[PDB]
Amino acid sequence: GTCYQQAKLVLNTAVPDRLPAREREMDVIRNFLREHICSLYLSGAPGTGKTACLSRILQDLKKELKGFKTIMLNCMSLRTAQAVFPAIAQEICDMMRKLEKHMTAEKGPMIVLVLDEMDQLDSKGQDVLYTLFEWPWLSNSHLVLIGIANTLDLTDRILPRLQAREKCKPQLLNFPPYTRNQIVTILQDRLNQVQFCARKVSAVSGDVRKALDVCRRAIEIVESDVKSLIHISQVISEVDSFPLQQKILVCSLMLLIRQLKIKEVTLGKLYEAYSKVCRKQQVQSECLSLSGLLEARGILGLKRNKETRLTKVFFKIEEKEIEHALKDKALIGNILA
Amino acid sequence: SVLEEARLRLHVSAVPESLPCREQEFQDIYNFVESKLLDHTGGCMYISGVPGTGKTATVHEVIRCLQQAAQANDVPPFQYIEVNGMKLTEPHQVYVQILQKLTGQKATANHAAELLAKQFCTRGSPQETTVLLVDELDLLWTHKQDIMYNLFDWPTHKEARLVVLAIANTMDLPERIMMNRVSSRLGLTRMCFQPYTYSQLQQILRSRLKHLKAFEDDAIQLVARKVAALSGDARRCLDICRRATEICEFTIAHSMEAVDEMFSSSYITAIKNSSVLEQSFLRAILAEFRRSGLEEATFQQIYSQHVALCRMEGLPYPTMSETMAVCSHLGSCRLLLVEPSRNDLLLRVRLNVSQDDVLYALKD
Amino acid sequence: ALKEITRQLNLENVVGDKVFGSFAENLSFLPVIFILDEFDLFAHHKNQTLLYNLFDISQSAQTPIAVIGLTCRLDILELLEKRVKSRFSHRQIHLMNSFGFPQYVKIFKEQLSLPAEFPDKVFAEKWNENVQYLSEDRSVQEVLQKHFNISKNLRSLHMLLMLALNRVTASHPFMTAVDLMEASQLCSMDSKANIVHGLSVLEIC
Ligand SMILES: Nc1ncnc2c1ncn2[C@@H]1O[C@H](COP(=O)(O)OP(=O)(O)OP(O)(O)=S)[C@@H](O)[C@H]1O
Ligand SMILES: [Mg+2]
Repeated sequence: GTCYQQAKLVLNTAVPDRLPAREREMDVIRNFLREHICSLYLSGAPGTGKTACLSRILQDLKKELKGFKTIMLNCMSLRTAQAVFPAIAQEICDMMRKLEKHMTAEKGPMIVLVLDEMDQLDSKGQDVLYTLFEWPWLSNSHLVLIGIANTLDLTDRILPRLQAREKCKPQLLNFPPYTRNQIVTILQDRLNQVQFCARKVSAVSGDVRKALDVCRRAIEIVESDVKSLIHISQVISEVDSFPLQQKILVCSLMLLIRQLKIKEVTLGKLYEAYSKVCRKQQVQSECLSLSGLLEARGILGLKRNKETRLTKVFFKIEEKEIEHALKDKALIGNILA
Repeated sequence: SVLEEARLRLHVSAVPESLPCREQEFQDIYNFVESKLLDHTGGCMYISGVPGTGKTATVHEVIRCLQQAAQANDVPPFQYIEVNGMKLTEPHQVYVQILQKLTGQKATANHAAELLAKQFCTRGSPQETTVLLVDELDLLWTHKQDIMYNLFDWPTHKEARLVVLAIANTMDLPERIMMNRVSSRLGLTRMCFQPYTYSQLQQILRSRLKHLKAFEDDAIQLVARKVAALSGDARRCLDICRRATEICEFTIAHSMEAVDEMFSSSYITAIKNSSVLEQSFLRAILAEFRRSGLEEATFQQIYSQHVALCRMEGLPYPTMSETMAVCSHLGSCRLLLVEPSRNDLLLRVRLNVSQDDVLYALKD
Repeated sequence: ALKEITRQLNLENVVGDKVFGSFAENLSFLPVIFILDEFDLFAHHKNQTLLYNLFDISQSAQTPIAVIGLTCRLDILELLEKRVKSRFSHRQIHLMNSFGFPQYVKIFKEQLSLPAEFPDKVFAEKWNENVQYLSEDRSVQEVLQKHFNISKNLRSLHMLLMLALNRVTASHPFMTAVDLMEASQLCSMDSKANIVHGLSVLEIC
């Protein structure tokens, strides 16, 4: 039992001591920082561990080098973009002038400011980002600024002026998604005491966190079965009885979309078809409630236009999958005929 | 009396101690937090289900079991906080509601959020594991999605010691409402509660009325079958049983009366009990619609058809004001659709009910 | 609404006087009956918070609360959200004027009948005989038939009776069918024709 618990604990989302398969990016960041201690923009997909690797390398530099002050800040913690200005000042001690005068000092330790999730610092005129990027290139500047983002167009959409002036272009580094071999290496690094899951994770999103969750859930199911390839595929397929009136309603809507060919059907015509089908088989608030319940299950989508009749209905499932979801052909034939 | 006892047992607020109808789900939940309580590590789970599936009751029963286990010094002590989304005047105010629950301090929304962030991000004094329950998640939405992001991201931190369970009705919420990083955080941890089968409903009803012989098996079976064929909800089943008891105070006929009185629409009888002039107006509208085929008609053509029908029927010539008053009275009870506040002779009229229902009401 | 609820319950001393938005003072503390006139307007609020809280405390096991709503719309069920609709006990009463024309005549006869507590008894008996006689007059029945065809609502009947009684003086202690005819004529004139009649030659051209 302790083996399963330890395997679950090791495979958590907490930042580990070592992050393999990312040695190239870590080396690039280390060389950049060591050159600028004796403007960086990291862009990457979610789950690439950019925050974890940057924290690890910053801790390593703190351990090995002295004479610099490192300031972390998360943009999500700020309700307003402008609120970045005080939060920085509170970490070092009109306010922007005080920041500049404290940053342009002739004598002073280097400052390494990192703002996680840079994309949240957007402004109606992008002024804050412009000032932040123009700070390192002022007179007597001692700033090494690092910006982490998931968006790939921050250097494109937000900063045309920095492309206009050659001196103010930062150095960009992108984090490619983890490949299957890299995921396998990380997984075997976690368990020093698989390929199929790594392949699916790489093909879908390449998110190491998703693979960790998949293997954690597989371990959970295995330990539950014991206490009482198959597990991994089972969990992934799991993530990646209907009321009779709802069956009649969805069959009527399918008949309507097959008949009149329109993509979206008004609720009144749907109710009329439902009543006709019920009369055929001898079986408006109830109809709308059933439509809402079907929307809850994710079978049907509703464009809500603030009125009962104006709310439009559409499907989300292929016809063949709809037919095969039904376990009885007698009802199918009866409704068709 | 036996009927009084049955009424008392069938009340909604009379929660049972434990019904194994959801035990499986219970067991699953009974593992998850338990592990999160034994490893001193936080977690997050999203549970989506249609209303009336007993999600709140199941969560409360699990919390009761965990509290009882903690009182028996088998689980390390923990602090439980429960918040309801729809019981809050403003979204951001939840930051206060949590804070005052854990420290009792009064602060503004921004300051409360800052203090909560500081407490959950900084290595403070070792506190008991925090079990946070949030109800009606979809009502905490914001165009900036900051509150939801923080709620589902804070337990990720090791120092948080936070376990969060998000109860909601829509299973699509983490995909089409939740952004990418937070979607994967709740991903692979979605519990879906299916509606009760008629067997489950019958078991629940039998458990409600154990050792009590007041209802026949046929009536209970028919009530459960009807509920399964309509919505599969326990609340309306209990309401139908209560109404059937009330009628029996005055067989399957009682349950049939309850179900067809508390579910059926009253449009037909309201039309039937309408006045003669209103009936003539409706007939004129139907005739004009048949002549034209459109679902919108101006008030002038309707008035002309009404005048023709009155002449055919021999009724006295009606004035425009009387017709407009009748139209306003009909529109007040939402039988039609009109905006007669400013326009008088150029009013678009739409039927609020199906034409065949009108025909079946007017044929008699 | 919260301010009115607090003030009517005389808990402002307990809750507090300032404009503070916290309402958990009542909510935590919360047999009291609620009456809600024009219930449809509450459904148009931003989140239906008050209705949801009332239904929740009704379904809760803390204190007994009885909720009574009044509505003119027949579609009050669809104006509610799914949650409150599920928590709403489907108890409906319908008030329709389900009675025939003779019953309307009986209602008219009874409404204009003096009570038994009036001081003068012979005058009351004469008044009752007079209204009984006026009941079967065919002009009065024609007026009642016209108004009954127009609308069965008792409010219009009360208005018509009030206007008829306005023309009751000392010289005419007891009403007349011609008085009811005059009242019916006064109640049933079209404004558009009057406005057109009040114009000038150039406007007519
Ligand atoms: N395990 C159970 N077996 C039988 N009946 C149950 C069970 N759990 C709850 N119920 C009943 O079903 C009702 C609905 O339970 P709730 O949890 O309040 O509904 P819900 O699923 O939370 O949906 P809402 O919209 O939040 S009320 C309860 O009030 C009980 O009367
Ligand atoms: Mg609930």
